[PDB]
Amino acid sequence: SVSIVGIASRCAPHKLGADELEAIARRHYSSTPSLEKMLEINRKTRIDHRYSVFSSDHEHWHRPTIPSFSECDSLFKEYGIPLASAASARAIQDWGGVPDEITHLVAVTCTNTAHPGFDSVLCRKLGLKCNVRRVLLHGIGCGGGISAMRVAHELLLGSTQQGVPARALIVACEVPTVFARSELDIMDKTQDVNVAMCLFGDCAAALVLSNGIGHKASEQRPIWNILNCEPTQFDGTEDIAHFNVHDKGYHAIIDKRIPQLTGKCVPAGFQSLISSTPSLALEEKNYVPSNYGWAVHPGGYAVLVAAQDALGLTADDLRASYDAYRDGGNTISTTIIRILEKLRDEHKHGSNQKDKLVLAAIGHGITLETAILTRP
Amino acid sequence: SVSIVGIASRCAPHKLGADELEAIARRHYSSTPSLEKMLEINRKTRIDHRYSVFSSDHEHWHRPTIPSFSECDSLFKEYGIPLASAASARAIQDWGGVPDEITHLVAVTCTNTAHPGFDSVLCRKLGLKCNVRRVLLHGIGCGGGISAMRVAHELLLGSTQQGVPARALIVACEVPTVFARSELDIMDKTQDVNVAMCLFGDCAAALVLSNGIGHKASEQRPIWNILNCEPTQFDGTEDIAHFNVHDKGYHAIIDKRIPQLTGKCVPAGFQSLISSTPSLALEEKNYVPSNYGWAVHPGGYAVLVAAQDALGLTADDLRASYDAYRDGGNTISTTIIRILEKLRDEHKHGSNQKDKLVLAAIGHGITLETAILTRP
Ligand SMILES: CC(C)(COP(=O)(O)OP(=O)(O)OC[C@H]1O[C@@H](n2cnc3c(N)ncnc32)[C@H](O)[C@@H]1OP(=O)(O)O)[C@@H](O)C(=O)NCCC(=O)NCCS
Ligand SMILES: CC(C)(COP(=O)(O)OP(=O)(O)OC[C@H]1O[C@@H](n2cnc3c(N)ncnc32)[C@H](O)[C@@H]1OP(=O)(O)O)[C@@H](O)C(=O)NCCC(=O)NCCS
Repeated sequence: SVSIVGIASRCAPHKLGADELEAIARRHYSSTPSLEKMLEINRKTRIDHRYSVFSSDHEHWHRPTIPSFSECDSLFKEYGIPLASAASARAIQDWGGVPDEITHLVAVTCTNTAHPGFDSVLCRKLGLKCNVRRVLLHGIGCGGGISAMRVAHELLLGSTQQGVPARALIVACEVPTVFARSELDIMDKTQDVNVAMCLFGDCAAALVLSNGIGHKASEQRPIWNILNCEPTQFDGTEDIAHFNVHDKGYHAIIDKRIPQLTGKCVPAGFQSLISSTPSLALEEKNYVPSNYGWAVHPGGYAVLVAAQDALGLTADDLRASYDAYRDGGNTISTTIIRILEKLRDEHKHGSNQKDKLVLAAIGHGITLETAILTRP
Repeated sequence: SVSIVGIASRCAPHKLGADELEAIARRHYSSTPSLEKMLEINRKTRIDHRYSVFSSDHEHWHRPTIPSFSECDSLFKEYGIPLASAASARAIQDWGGVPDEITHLVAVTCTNTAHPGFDSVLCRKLGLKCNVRRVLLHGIGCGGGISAMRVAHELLLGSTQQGVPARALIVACEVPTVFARSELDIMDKTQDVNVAMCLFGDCAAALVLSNGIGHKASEQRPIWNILNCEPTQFDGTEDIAHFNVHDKGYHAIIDKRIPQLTGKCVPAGFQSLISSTPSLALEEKNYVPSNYGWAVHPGGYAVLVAAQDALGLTADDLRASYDAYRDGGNTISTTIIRILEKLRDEHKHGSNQKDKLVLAAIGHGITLETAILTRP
């Protein structure tokens, strides 16, 4: 089996509560209908705390000009990469192995574009071996954590086929608040309310996966085994979510139809996942969502609610997903790892969890990424 | 074994010769020393033909303003994606299988950033199945073709581990001429000569790979088997090559030290590759470059020469690499596939080639990507 053997996450350090966002908005823009509507919505997201790499007194929030794309890149390098290094180091510490033994690095972000990519820098910071096998995923957004898991899972199975040890570091790093000034400016000029301003926060998170070959005493035993992962792209959904490039960074388009789409896509993806899993596809009970633990990427509050109802679950089933959302908001590709961390921590402290766990996240496409994890 | 079973490429249709580039440059810029130096270098690259998606009368070459990043994205969608669709379709045609049986898609570009990424569009254009397993690689540049091969190779071994059929479509798509207007403008303003203006052309290319499981009569037999792929990142080389984001796209920095670095990195990477290949690592003869066929990404004319001399090879050994460079220039992640295509075509027409073939490409990092292919 391929197993998860290390987990860690690191939210940015500075709170970006509703009062903080309002202060930023009103500092730079006079009252307009879109500004007032955004601020009203901002207080109703049911997010208690979001985090930014930028403190309230940082020039990012006070400067009169919108950051150039080059500045946005430099800010990601300055603030995002250290967050990623820390999360990665901590996941390697959780694993217990040595950086030298990492054979694969699978990285993901949708808040930076660079050549070389941030994964290259991370190899140096962490002291990974010169022949570590890197993949930097692009284009997927909120689907990215599970996507990285899917990719790493199969790469590790490939090493199992060769009979050699493999250990993958998965690293997700997102600094969406870098683009907050640009988004505010676009909202003011167009008067199109952009709820991205209300939902997103900064975070990095990491996993270590193992193919179980060449296990050493220093290594943590499997936390979960990864049984199967399956993506689905849905026709007729292209316009639903976009993160489009422009002169001052990326601009988010978040269609109001996402929660309703979620309610239809998630159960369809679940059925498809189970159907594609030979060890489970034949028994009828395996097609009942309540027979599994669940972790759902919280694209927004209404996304959790839509998934919850459509799958026949309770809010308590998704407690860890609501908790992650409430304390950190939507941190894009990192959120699913934050939720896994919460679930792991609860189990350590005595919680009763089911033996199978389903991960699900809606990403650009529209794509649904899923995975099934099992208790060892 | 994992095998290559389909190959195709498609350069853009419009020639961008020395006269054409000079016409474009002088149309928008009065003479300066850096302009004259660039144009002088341009006629010495030993590239006979480069191609652009933009014809001589296209507004891209006549507009008085520099394209915004949003326009650059739209242009890639308008011109790049069709190029990728055509190359992909042709590779699938070469393979002979059904688009529905493609299990994995591994895509790469360094001339577009989008959410969803261009791979998502390609799935729809080609009619790939809803659960096709996509990866869009980022951050690697000229290393990208071999990088995609490395990733696809391991993913397919992962399916072999599971005992199921796997067929990967690899697609590389590069439209660097989209950024030519921005690059010209930066060169005028800074007076920093940018040889990127002289080297790069537009192209898409594709491979189909198979893990050999569930082989159908309709499918082409292995062209090459992929034995092993090995990347190396070299410390102390970070600033040697960068493709950095800014308001109007990406800007290339091409250090004069690249050919010198190539001459050191390639033999080192070759030795590492063989050392890491169990079926070859023991015999002394296997560490001699002349005992293999070679395909080297032509970063520029001087890069080919540096690799040739350092490996003890002749220009004739690298004939297909020089040929690809001469007719198409540096097409970034697609060039290595163009060379494989040339080598396939020559062999089909009766040429004598060696049993083993090494692919090598210098990419951002600085990274060297390598692969060893064998005749079935
Ligand atoms: C934003 C959100 C937290 C608001 O929660 P709520 O107040 O319970 O939701 P409501 O249905 O009451 O919406 C309240 C207001 O928000 C607006 N709103 C909701 N989603 C919106 C979107 N995507 N864009 C613009 N406005 C939106 C509604 O139009 C409504 O405006 P009104 O008061 O003028 O009628 C909730 O709608 C949500 O979680 N949406 C999903 C966000 C999403 O798609 N996330 C994925 C990002 S990739
Ligand atoms: C550009 C190139 C084709 C020129 O070929 P050449 O004329 O045989 O090479 P030379 O050494 O005679 O160089 C001629 C001029 O080009 C200039 N030049 C070469 N490489 C350069 C670079 N990367 N940046 C700026 N100028 C460069 C030299 O300084 C020299 O200028 P000078 O005539 O004022 O002295 C060749 O240098 C080359 O292939 N370089 C490598 C390109 C590269 O790094 N590719 C990777 C892109 S990722």
